[PDB]
Amino acid sequence: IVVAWLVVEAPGTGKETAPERREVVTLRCNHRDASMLGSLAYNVLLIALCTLYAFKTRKCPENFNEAKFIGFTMYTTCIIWLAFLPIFYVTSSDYRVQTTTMCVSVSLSGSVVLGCLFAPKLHI
Amino acid sequence: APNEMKNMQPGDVCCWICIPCEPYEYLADEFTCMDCGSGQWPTADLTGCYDLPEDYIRWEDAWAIGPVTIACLGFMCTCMVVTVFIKHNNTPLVKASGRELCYILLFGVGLSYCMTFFFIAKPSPVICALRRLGLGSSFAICYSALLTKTNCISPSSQVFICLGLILVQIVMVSVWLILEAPGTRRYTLAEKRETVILKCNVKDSSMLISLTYDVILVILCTVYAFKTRKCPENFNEAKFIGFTMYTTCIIWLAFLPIFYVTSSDYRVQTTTMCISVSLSGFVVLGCLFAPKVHIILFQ
Amino acid sequence: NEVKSVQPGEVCCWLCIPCQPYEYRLDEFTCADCGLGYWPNASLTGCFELPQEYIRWGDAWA
Ligand SMILES: CCCCCCCCCCCCCCCC(=O)OC[C@H](COP(=O)(O)OCCN)OC(=O)CCCCCCCCCCCCCCC
Ligand SMILES: CC(C)CCC[C@@H](C)[C@H]1CC[C@H]2[C@@H]3CC=C4C[C@@H](O)CC[C@]4(C)[C@H]3CC[C@]12C
Ligand SMILES: CC(C)CCC[C@@H](C)[C@H]1CC[C@H]2[C@@H]3CC=C4C[C@@H](O)CC[C@]4(C)[C@H]3CC[C@]12C
Ligand SMILES: CC(C)CCC[C@@H](C)[C@H]1CC[C@H]2[C@@H]3CC=C4C[C@@H](O)CC[C@]4(C)[C@H]3CC[C@]12C
Ligand SMILES: CCCCn1ccc(N2CCC(c3ccccc3)CC2)c(Cl)c1=O
Repeated sequence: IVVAWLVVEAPGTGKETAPERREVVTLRCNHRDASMLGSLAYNVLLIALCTLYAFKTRKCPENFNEAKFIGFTMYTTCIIWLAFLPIFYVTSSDYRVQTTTMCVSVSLSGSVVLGCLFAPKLHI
Repeated sequence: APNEMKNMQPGDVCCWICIPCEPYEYLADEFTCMDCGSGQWPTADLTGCYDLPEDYIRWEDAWAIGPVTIACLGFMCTCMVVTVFIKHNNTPLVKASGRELCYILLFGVGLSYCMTFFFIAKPSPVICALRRLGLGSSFAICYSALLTKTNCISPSSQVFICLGLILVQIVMVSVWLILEAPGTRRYTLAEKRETVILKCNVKDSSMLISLTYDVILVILCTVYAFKTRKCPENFNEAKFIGFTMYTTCIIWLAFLPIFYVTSSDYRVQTTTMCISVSLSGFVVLGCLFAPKVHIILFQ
Repeated sequence: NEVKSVQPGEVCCWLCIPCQPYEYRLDEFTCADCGLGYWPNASLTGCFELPQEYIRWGDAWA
C-alpha cells in the first residue's frame, strides 16, 4: 500500500519559500506529512486486532499470557501519537522541531514496547 | 488617496510625494503616520483607530464540536455507572467496602466532566475564578478518593481524613484565588495586531504549578498504589487501582510538555485541557468500574 | 544601505527613503527585487543564499 502511494508520487526534495519569512530558506520532501494517513489507519486497525486477540488470550497460563503487558503498549503508543500531533500542528518550524519530535516519539515508542514486552522476561 | 498613505515634501511645499505607511498606522495629521493602541484597527477614513470587538473567544464551532460530544458521552457513561452502582450494588457486599468513597469519587469525576464545559465557555472574571478553583478541586476530590482507596487495602476515619485532604487543597486554592481571582485583560500579539484574543490572563505558568502540585499528589497516590499492589484486598482491586494510577501518570506526563510547548495557541489551550481531562476521566472510570459492572452482570 | 535616493522635484537634492529590505538589486536610484530564495546581500549589488536543513551532527538539537 505504501509503494502504491509511493509510486504515484516521486522524490521531489527542493527549496521552499514562505511569504512571511524570506531571509531564511529551507528544503524538505515534496510529500506532506498527511500522505501516510492510510498507513496510520492500517496500523490503527492492526493495533485494534491485537487488542481484540489479547482480549481472548486472557484465560491462559502466565507464560503464555500477556494481556497485562501488551494492552498497555497500544494505549501508550496511542497517547504518544495523540500528544505528538498537536505539537506538530502548533510548532510549524520545519528546520529542527519536527525532526526532533518524530525521532523522540519513535525512540520512546520503541523503548516502551521493549520495556513492556521483554523487560519482564529479562527480569525472570 | 488618504487611505493610510502619507505625503512628504522633497524640497518645496508645492511638490509632495505620496508613500504608504504601515497599514496599522493612522493619520494623526496629514503629514504624519502614527500607531494606535493595541487591539484597535485603523478606520477607512484613516482619522482614528476603532476598537476591534473581542470576537476571538472560543465560540461553538467545528473546533468546539468535539469537546461537547466527548462531554455528553462521558456524562452518559458516568450516569450509567452511577445508576448501576445505586441499583444492583447497594445491598450486595460487592460495593459495601467503598460505597460512599466510590460515590464521592463519581461526583468528582462528574465535576471533571463539567470542567470541559467550564473551559469552553467565554472568559469572564467570575467564570475564570470558578474554573481555576474547580481545576484543583475536582482532581483533588478524585485523587483523595483514590488515595483513601489505596489506604483501605474505620470507614468514618477514612472519610474524615479524605475530607481533610480535600479541605487543605481547598484552602490552598482559596488563597491562590484571593491572590488574583479576576485576571481578565486584553491580549496583544506581536505581528498579529489584526486579531485580538480575549482570554483570562491568569498565568498559564501559575496554573501549571497548581497542576504540578496536584501532580505531586498524583505521584504520591501512584507510588502508594505500586507499593500496595502486591497484596490484594480479597477483591482484586489493588492492582486495578495501581493500573489506573500508572495510566493517569502517563496522561499527565504527556500533558505537561505538550502544554508547555503549545502555550502560544489559545485554541490549543482550550482544546488540550479538555482532551486531557476527558481522557483521564474515561480511563479512570473504565479501569475502576468496568470489571465491577462485568462481575455484577455475570452474577 | 537599504535606502534609495529619488529626486523627482529637482536635481539639486533628493529625499531618500528606505524601501523594502528584500529588494536590493540596483540600489542606485530605485531598489529592485531579486529572485525567490536569493537574499540580495552579496557585494552590496548581488544576491546570495546558503543551504539549510544541514543540522547533521549538530550540538543544538541533534
Ligand atoms: C478513552 C481513553 C482510554 C479509555 C480506557 C483505557 C483502557 C485501559 C488503559 C490502559 C490499558 C491497561 C488495561 C487495564 C489492566 C486491567 O486491569 O486488566 C487487564 C484487562 C484484562 O486482563 P485480566 O482480566 O486478565 O487481568 C490482568 C491482571 N493484571 O484488559 C485487557 O487486557 C483486555 C484487552 C484490551 C482491551 C482494552 C485496552 C485498550 C488499549 C487501547 C485502546 C485505545 C484507546 C485510545 C486512547 C487515546
Ligand atoms: C481511535 C480513537 C479512540 C481516537 C480518538 C481521538 C479523539 C479523542 C481526539 C484526538 C485528536 C482530536 C482531533 C484534534 C483536532 C481536530 C481538528 C479540529 O478542527 C476538529 C476536531 C479534531 C478533528 C479533533 C477531533 C477529536 C480527536 C480525533
Ligand atoms: C511520552 C510523551 C511525553 C511524548 C510527548 C510528545 C513528545 C514528542 C514531546 C515530549 C517532550 C517534548 C519537548 C519538551 C520541550 C521542548 C522545548 C521547546 O523549546 C521545544 C519543543 C521541545 C523540544 C518538546 C518537543 C516535543 C517533545 C519531545
Ligand atoms: C476506546 C474508548 C471508547 C474506550 C473504551 C474502553 C473499553 C473498551 C475498555 C476500558 C477498560 C476495559 C476493561 C478493563 C478490565 C477488564 C477486566 C477483565 O477481566 C475483562 C475485560 C475488562 C472488563 C475490560 C473490558 C474493556 C474495557 C471496558
Ligand atoms: C497508532 C499507530 C502508530 C504507528 N504509526 C504512528 C504515526 C505514523 N505517521 C503518519 C502520519 C503522522 C501525522 C500525520 C499528519 C499530521 C501529523 C502527523 C505522522 C507519522 C505512522 Cl505511518 C504509523 O505507522
